[PDB]
Amino acid sequence: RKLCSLDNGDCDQFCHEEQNSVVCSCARGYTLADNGKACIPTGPYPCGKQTLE
Amino acid sequence: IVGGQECKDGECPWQALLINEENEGFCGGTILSEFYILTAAHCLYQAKRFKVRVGDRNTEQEEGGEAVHEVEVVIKHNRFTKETYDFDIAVLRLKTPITFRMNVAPACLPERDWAESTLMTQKTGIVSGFGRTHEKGRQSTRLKMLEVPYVDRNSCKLSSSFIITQNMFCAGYDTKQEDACQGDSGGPHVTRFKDTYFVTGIVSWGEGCARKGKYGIYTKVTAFLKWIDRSMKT
Ligand SMILES: CN1CCN(C(=O)[C@H](CNC(=O)c2ccc(Cl)s2)NS(=O)(=O)c2cc(F)cc(N3CCCCC3=O)c2Cl)CC1
Ligand SMILES: [Ca+2]
Repeated sequence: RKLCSLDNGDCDQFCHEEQNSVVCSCARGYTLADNGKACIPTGPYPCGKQTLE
Repeated sequence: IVGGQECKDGECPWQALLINEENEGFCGGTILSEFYILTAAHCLYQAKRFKVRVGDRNTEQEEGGEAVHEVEVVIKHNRFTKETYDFDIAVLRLKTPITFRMNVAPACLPERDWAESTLMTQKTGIVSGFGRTHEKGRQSTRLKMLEVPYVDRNSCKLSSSFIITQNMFCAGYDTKQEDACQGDSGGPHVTRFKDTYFVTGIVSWGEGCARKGKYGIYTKVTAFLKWIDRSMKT
């Protein structure tokens, strides 16, 4: 598999093939890291993560 | 939930519960944000007046994570028909915001193209609720979850005694007596990716519960992502 098909393009969350090159985006309550691949929580208890805290 | 496991502290924090005029829960839900809750459209004709309770795991004992919210604006899909249960989706805008905490958290709304290729191609999903533990049984006093596999659409159509529309998908087992049931209706079907859970389905209907050669039918939330996005403004 190729790009977003191969290991989600190395994105934490959403992957879209924007000119072959992989461009990642995050869900609401997250922000894209400087690497452009990771999703960083804005505050406590962001969407999707189990609140074992 | 027929069979399955129970939600431990923080495992199913997106679970909402619609309670009627007599304190009793009748339907399930999904927390999308602090103002919005996702539910099935058919839950609106269950009772004339209802509210939403968050952070509940035991209907009998007051937990401490429990909080009740009043529904302000009810949004139903203007093409929902109760004869086919097509477009079985509804949005609830609450009067007051939700405080996120232990047992109380939203579930991420996915992007349409990604979810179809990434989340829908996963092996299993998770359904949760306070529904019936047996087809003929009664509502569960405890919050329960179940790992439900995605069922091939071709086999999904052949098993059903009713129409399976583009806005629906099958999930569950062929014979193994484990399924969602009445009460779980409108509840969350989430899919895990990199230890993050995304909304994929709404508990809609099934020919009884846990019957051999029958599956759980879920509202394909991905076909309504633009519709929900429009709702989350006013
Ligand atoms: C009002 N409420 C009644 C209970 N209900 C049902 O689907 C019941 C019991 N099973 C379930 O609720 C579920 C089973 C699996 C999942 Cl996932 S939900 N299955 S049922 O055969 O008793 C049933 C009840 C009902 F009110 C409506 C239906 N359906 C199914 C779709 C076609 C039209 C219709 O009326 C069906 Cl099949 C959801 C709707
Ligand atoms: Ca409780």
